[PDB]
Amino acid sequence: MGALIPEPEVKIEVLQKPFICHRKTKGGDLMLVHYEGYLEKDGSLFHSTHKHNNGQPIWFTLGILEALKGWDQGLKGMCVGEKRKLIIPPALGYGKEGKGKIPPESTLIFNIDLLEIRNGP
Repeated sequence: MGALIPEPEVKIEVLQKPFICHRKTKGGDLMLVHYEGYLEKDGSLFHSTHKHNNGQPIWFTLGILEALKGWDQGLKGMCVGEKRKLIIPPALGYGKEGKGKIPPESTLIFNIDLLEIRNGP
């Protein structure tokens, strides 16, 4: 019974949220983020800015399917200084194909810290 199968959806946990919030992310915003990505099955790290990007954060454009679908679903309405944990099912991650350090059908965990927001083009 297909009718009882829900659409894949990210679980969002807010790990840290500052008292201050001047601005929340919206579609087209540039987000400066640190992240750590883990495999849910064993908790092992597969990619992080800290380890795989020489300790440097990266820019991500929200809401244009620039990266994982789960990122677009999980990073809206976020303020600078906020840290979220996303549990991303494979259909919103790397799917049946997987990639590189990610096997097919992997559930993923991302801890993502928002450092800065800028206007997008």
